[PDB]
Amino acid sequence: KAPSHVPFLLIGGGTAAFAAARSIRARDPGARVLIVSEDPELPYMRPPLSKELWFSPNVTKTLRFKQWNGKERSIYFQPPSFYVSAQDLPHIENGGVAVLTGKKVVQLDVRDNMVKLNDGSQITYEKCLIATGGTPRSLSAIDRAGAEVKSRTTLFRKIGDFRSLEKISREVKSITIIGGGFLGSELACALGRKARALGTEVIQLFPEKGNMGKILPEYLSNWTMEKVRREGVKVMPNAIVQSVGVSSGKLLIKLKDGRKVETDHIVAAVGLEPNVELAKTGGLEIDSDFGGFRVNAELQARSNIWVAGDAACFYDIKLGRRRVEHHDHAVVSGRLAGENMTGAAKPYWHQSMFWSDLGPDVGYEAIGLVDSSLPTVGVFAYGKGVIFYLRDKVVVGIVLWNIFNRMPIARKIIKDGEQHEDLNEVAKLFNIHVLFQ
Ligand SMILES: Cc1cc2nc3c(=O)[nH]c(=O)nc-3n(C[C@H](O)[C@H](O)[C@H](O)COP(=O)(O)OP(=O)(O)OC[C@H]3O[C@@H](n4cnc5c(N)ncnc54)[C@H](O)[C@@H]3O)c2cc1C
Ligand SMILES: Cc1cc(N)c2cccc(F)c2n1
Repeated sequence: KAPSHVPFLLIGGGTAAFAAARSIRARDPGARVLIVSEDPELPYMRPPLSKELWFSPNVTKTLRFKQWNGKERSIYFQPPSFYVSAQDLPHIENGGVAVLTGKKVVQLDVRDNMVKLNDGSQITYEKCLIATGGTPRSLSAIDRAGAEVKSRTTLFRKIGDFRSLEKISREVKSITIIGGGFLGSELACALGRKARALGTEVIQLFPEKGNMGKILPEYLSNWTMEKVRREGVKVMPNAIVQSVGVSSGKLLIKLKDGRKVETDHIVAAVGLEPNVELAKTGGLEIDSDFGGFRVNAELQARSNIWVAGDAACFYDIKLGRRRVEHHDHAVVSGRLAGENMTGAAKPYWHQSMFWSDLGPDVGYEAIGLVDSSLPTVGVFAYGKGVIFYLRDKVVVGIVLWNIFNRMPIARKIIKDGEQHEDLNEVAKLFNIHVLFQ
């Protein structure tokens, strides 16, 4: 199936790879692009897997969802008709984009511009993108628990995880989410909606004082925790898991503070590990501070190799070295890498945003360096507001709380890098007419 040579080779079949393929085809008409994906699915977007796909009846099979406005669409970036087969990729007139599903790149040879797949086949390339993303982390307490505890613990990232968990929500009476970040909180609201209708139980526990405490200031994290609780979720903050075992057919979670939680299924949402296995054979540098492949401002690692998406630790000329795990960042960085694979030599400049919805009622957007450890200034009108994240009297990140269609304004504030004497006047740019943390 796989051709022996391809001009553009993209490793990984996710958001960053698809955005690069589209970018290569737009900037280089007639380009021949091969995506190698270890997953069996064609490229698809992940945000709906914890949101819109849960707020729909045949959705598990169709994988179509209604945006909050009402317009329906598919989770796949393009229908299969958009792609061509890998075998025919060298011969089709005006080229195309092919995906080799079910195949993993296991070896990378930078000197000879060659990769080896898990089935032994070898592919040479002229330009290559590493877009391998990451794999969910698991808790040490779950790893040492046993095969039964591990078989009843879900690490949520893929279409298969959505389907297996959606079925579980219709079979068991109690599901426990471990993790207070974006993913855990969105799954809590999603599973909580399903549980109100079926009369089941949803628990969310995490070590922080409130949901997304590592990201939002304490007061807003606490407000968010109460919103999640009003969705029918039992939220247990300040919870550190000591051990997990099976007791009377149920899962028993023992916390360090002495509390105990009985449940039927566990969903672990405790972060991501960048997929950097190819750095060994490839001789590529990994970043010990942020993880991931270390690349420069143009997302380049070596002469004919770029890295994009969750796996790329890059140099932001304005904000410094970073690694970002956002859907839009994978789109922006994948697109940029694609342009640089066709001669652009452009640095990461356009700042990608992220968003989170805890239902169709609570939503927030964000841009830049967003970290609750940074000094923050929040101007609210509760209901809505804007939180500025500061570094040396300069706004380096913004969180928009239930304020939409104003991300271009936030993007400009980060870019301009002004020293603002009155942030209440800057908040007026977001139609907000003050808390510190
Ligand atoms: C459930 C969920 C909800 C999310 N919601 C949001 C949201 O609301 N807002 C937001 O901003 N972000 C959200 N994100 C984050 C966003 O989805 C990620 O930032 C984005 O998917 C990263 O794209 P990527 O291309 O870098 O990696 P991935 O999408 O992970 O793609 C990597 C692909 O490469 C494959 N691969 C890995 N190694 C190899 C190899 N050696 N050979 C072949 N293939 C390989 C992997 O199997 C995977 O198929 C969400 C993520 C998840 C999981
Ligand atoms: C930056 C970001 C924002 C989200 N809303 C999100 C939701 C689920 C899983 C994730 F990894 C997420 N990451």
